[PDB]
Amino acid sequence: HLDSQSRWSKVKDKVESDPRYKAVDSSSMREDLFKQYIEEKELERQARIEASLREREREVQKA
Amino acid sequence: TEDPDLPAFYFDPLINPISHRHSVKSQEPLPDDDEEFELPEFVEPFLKD
Repeated sequence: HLDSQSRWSKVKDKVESDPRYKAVDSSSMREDLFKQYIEEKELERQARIEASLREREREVQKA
Repeated sequence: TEDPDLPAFYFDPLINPISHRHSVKSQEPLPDDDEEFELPEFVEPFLKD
């Protein structure tokens, strides 16, 4: 149960033994992935429609 | 529209917004001991599908 408050030190102390973490051959890459993760499709389609709506809105609002 | 992701019908930001509410419908206040209008069972908008 990791969130923005969670640190990579506890992830290293509780997820290191997992073979999935062993697939990442770089510790810096693992830390960057943890930071990215700390900060099902049709609704995603509606999300892209919303994205188009907001980009059109910002463009027209600036003009 | 230069974006197919936009719906074919949508309130464009270029179109100016429409103003606030006004409704003059002064129907008779019904003394409500009655059953009102009801459509038939197989009645639906023309192109619901």
